Amino acid sequence: NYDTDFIFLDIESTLGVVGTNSDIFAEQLHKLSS
Amino acid sequence: HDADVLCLTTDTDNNYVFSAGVDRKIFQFSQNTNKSQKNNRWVNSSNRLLHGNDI
Amino acid sequence: AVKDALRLVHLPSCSVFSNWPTSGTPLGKVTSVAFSPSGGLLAVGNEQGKVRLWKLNHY
Amino acid sequence: DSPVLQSAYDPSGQYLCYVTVALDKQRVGVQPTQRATWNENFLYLEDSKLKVTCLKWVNDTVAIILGMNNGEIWLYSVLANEVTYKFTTGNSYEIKDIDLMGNQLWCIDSSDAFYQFDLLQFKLLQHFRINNCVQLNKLTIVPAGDSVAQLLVASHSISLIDIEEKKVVMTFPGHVSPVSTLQVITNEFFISGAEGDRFLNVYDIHSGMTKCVLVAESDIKELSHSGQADSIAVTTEDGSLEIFVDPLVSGNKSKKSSKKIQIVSKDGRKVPIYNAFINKDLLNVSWLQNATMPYFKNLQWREIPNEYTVEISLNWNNKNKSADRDLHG
Amino acid sequence: MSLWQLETNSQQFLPRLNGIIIDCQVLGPQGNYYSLILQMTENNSNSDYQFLLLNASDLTSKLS
Amino acid sequence: STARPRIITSKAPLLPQQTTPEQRYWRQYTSAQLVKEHNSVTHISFNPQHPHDFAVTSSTRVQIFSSRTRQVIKTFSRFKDVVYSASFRSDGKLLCAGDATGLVSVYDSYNPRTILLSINASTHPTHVTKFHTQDNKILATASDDRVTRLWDISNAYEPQLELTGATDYVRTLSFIPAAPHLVATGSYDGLIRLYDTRSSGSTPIYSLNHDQPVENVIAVSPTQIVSCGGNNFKVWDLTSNKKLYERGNFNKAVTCLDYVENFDSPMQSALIASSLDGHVKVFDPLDNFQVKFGWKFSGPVLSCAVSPSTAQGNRHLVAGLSSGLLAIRTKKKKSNNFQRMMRGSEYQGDQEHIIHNDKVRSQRRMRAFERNINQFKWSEALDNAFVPGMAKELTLTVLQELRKRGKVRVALYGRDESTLEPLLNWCLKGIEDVRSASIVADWVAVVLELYGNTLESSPVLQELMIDLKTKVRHEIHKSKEAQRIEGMLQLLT
Amino acid sequence: QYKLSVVSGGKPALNNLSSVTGNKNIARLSQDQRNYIIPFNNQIKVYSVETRQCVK
Amino acid sequence: KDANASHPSHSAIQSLSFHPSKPLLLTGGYDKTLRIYHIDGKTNHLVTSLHLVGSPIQTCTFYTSLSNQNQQNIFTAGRRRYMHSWDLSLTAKIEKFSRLYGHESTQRSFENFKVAHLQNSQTNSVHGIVLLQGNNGWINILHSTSGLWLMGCKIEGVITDFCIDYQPISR
RNA sequence: UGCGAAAGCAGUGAAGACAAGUGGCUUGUCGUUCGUUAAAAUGGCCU
Repeated sequence: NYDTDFIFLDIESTLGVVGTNSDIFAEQLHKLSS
Repeated sequence: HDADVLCLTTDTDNNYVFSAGVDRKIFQFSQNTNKSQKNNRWVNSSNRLLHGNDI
Repeated sequence: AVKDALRLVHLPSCSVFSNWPTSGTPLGKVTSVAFSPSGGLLAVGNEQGKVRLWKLNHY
Repeated sequence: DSPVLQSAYDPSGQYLCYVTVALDKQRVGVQPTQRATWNENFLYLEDSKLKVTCLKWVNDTVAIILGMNNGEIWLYSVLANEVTYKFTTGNSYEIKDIDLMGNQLWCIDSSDAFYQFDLLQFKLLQHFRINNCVQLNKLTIVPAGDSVAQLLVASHSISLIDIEEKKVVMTFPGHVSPVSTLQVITNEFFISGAEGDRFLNVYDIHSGMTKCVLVAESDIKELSHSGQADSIAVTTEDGSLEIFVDPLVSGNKSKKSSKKIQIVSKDGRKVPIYNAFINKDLLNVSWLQNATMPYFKNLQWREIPNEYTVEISLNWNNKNKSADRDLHG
Repeated sequence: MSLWQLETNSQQFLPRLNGIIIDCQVLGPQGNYYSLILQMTENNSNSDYQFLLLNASDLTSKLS
Repeated sequence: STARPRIITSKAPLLPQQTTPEQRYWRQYTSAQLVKEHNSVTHISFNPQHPHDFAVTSSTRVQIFSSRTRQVIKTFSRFKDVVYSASFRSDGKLLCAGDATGLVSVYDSYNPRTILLSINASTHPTHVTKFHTQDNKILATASDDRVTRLWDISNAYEPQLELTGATDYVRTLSFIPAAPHLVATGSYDGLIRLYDTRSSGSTPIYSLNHDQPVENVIAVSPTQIVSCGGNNFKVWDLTSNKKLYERGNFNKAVTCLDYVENFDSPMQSALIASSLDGHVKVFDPLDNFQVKFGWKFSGPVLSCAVSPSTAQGNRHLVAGLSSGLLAIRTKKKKSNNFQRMMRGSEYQGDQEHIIHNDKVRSQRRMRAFERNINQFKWSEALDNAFVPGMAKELTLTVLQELRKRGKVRVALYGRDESTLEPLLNWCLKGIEDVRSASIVADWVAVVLELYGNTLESSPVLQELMIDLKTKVRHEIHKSKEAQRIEGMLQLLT
Repeated sequence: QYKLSVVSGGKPALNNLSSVTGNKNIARLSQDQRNYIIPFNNQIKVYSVETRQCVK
Repeated sequence: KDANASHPSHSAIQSLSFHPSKPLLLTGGYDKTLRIYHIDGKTNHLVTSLHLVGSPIQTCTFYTSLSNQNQQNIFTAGRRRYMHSWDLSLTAKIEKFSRLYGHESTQRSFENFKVAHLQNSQTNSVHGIVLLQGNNGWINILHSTSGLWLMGCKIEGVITDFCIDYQPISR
């Protein structure tokens, strides 16, 4: 592949490469609006 | 059927209805299963091509 | 079919309301209608494309 | 006209409590102003003829006080969705304004009566009324530490009130229309602005002289001043935001706006800002994207130009591309 | 992929699935998706399976 | 899932002298009307501005034909010798006609009764008269006095310039289309002389040496002119003063030329030329003036024209022969209550936020063979193949789809004597052509492999097989002797 | 300085056992059926049904 | 105030329906676009607006289920052989039901449809049905989330209208 | 099956079990094993 690496394909077809109160209220409101 | 249904009959206890016409096949409709009976549902059970031209 | 053809009847009594619609309520050629499920609120849409909105103050 | 009746940021400016009408019943919603840190569940009012006049945040489970129009302040916890308590004045007049300092809550009435409740005791301490102030619709508690001296009411004409003597100690020439905003700016100045005018005026609370007169270019709807009086961001009637930069320094008597922000869509459609919020170096503007859902934007206002316009992505003819389908259908 | 209406025995067909069907089952609570497995028998050098669900509404492949 | 892909028609490799798009466009100029004039049709020009009329010069009458009905609308008869030239002004408001007595009569177009003025030019026959293309009040008349003239049509007593300097029988004018001072005249001694009019005018500024006597000279671009005379036309860059193309693809002398630009055509610009031998030919000045199409008429074609670049209607090609006749070829171009009820069907959603669009674009209608193949009726696909008026590549493509897709024997099971005769009746003609002969081969192979006993029983197809054998013998004789000619071409390597 | 790695995936690897027709599919939908959890021989891809992208 | 006084319609208003919970109004007509309006008295403002090309809607209906009250579909139909279900969650995700599962002879348009609830009654699972009015006497009832044909009720004569009655049984 | 070109050149069994027909016999089969490099149930494709 054209950026100085070489890619290979396995036989189980895996491609590989060789290369170089506030936060409490906030959490409770986001949990109540969930 | 694929075309007209010229003649059709039933059995004694009305658990089967057989039917046939100009597309030379006989269809059998069944109501034997007790769920089909208590729900009063017929099913297109089977189909036989045994004739030559019509019935 | 005709202009301003809408009536509100009151049931059980089945007696049509006499004070609305009057001759100057802009119903138009009433072609669809829907009551709102909560506020007591008619919405009547006519042939020229105008949903007019009334609020039934009893609710 | 805009579908949102009431809106107020909390202090720290991270939640906006906004009261709208939803098919002849008003409802109170609370939205977080930056999600990176939609809320679906409101508090509906029950009657069609009961309606929220004024609203204020308390700072300590966080809650709102909604001054209603039947003479009751509803204290409403936002983390539940029920009203915690209903403070009731003895009468049925709509209450025009509330303000709190600590655990002490003051409300004005439309019978021109002043009521003091203790939010810790849940009781009405003091009920009184003062001569020659008779169409009040705003009060502010001048912060004097733990002491809750010096109310400041406005009736088209501001007047400063000693409460332990129950009298008017100074009177200020206000406007010609009823006052709509009345806010304390430092511990000696206050800004005031009226219904349907574009002239704010800041008064000295010790002498009475108008220091300065701030001129927006459209009718002022709401304002929010920064925490140290170096900025005042007014949201106007045409839906623009105008930032007066350091409005208390030496444009000698009447000052125009320093920065002016508006929002347009990709179409050209100007969407209007309601109720923005300024602080140090960071400004939070807000608008309504669909019919009644608030959207927000945090703008670093110190480095944007004078005349600024956000260009937001709002649908106008966008061809509906389902994600399960390429362009040729 | 045929689906048989078992009352009156009526099939609805989905005819060109670019792989033979070796598993099909309905998936959702109200049966909105159908999960299918296509075995793609053109190359006999390998058994390569395309997994496919699709929604029953318009029978478009949601997430192949 | 997928849409079922169409049945592809069977396109075999292409053959020489195929249809280029340029000759397709030119070949659809049809319905050639002939008009018998009385004498040789010397000149023909077009209206420029609303270019919808053309003036044809027969002898002693000029006929304005119209390009909506191709008949004479107006006629000019009141000449006193043979009329030679007829041209419309650049605006189309008036018409000049040069005569064989040297009397350039200018009428107004679309009114033959008002002779606007009459220039008494030189005593010899004036032969070419045309207005300036850029200016609108000078008129160039050249005669058999070897001098062209630029008259001003206000002062029609003395010419505003008198372009002398020629040696034999000036017959053609042109003007250079950007520089309006530059007059390119052409005479019977080659020598396309051209003049700057600011100077004296008795001396051309340079002379372009056509060899043969020129018969016409037009200007194509602002910078290159085309002069025709003798068997060839030669194109000349004016700036480089240089001949840079030449075509001599005619038998007799090129009589006349004209040129169209940026009209609705695959050929962006076109130079058509008329050459005394029946042939009028079109050359494409973009791919080095190559010929692209041509017509042949029943005599010496003496003048030709085509309807100009902004014709906007019925597009005409006229050629007037010296035989006395003329050929024209053209290419042609509930209630208010109910509507108020059913109003909004024309909307298409301008102010609407989202727009959905899933309506499938309705494709071409499937033919009988294609829908029978798609329903897997293969014998019926063959029956639908062998209908009478069916295209030959369509019969070939359904034979190919049956052969490749399935099994020819499956398509050929239930046959007998009357239902096999259409197949072999087509196979007789289809064993000729090279695109079809291999498919006809293995089709007839399996049909004799399946129906051997009917060749015993039915005698209706025995002689069909015999005549098939004769046609196979014919084409194998040709398919061996073509190999012989291929060998005796290989020897000549 | 040349090192070998593997980056990209392969086959989704259903139950390649005999005698089990029908449910030879391992892949599941979530309860709030927004994402489709399908194994491979190499990774457990969770696709998202709303946007057709592998999300994690 | 007139509910579509904000954004005017470009045709007659053939169908009009309020949302069951939210303060929304859906309007639709033969200009093949359907508009939702958050209504109140003061400013009835346009929430959104979808223009389904070439499919002029006759009947449109807000539908929410009894299972979670978080479906919020919009079903629209007109004189075409398909129906649209716009899934609401505030691009748009719409599905097009065009398969009558073998019963296409007895349903030539989807115009007169209604939406109703139905229980499985071997489980206690509700879902939604859409009931189309067909040609002969037919009411073709089909599932709302999967589009499958469930049953069909034929009457004698010429079918003109129908409705849905619910009656409780137990918890 | 091997080798090769797209042509072609070399090379092709035994057990176990079951059924049928006449404990035996005979044939055929195998979601049984070892070795050799070794056609059919009226049943066809969406809007």
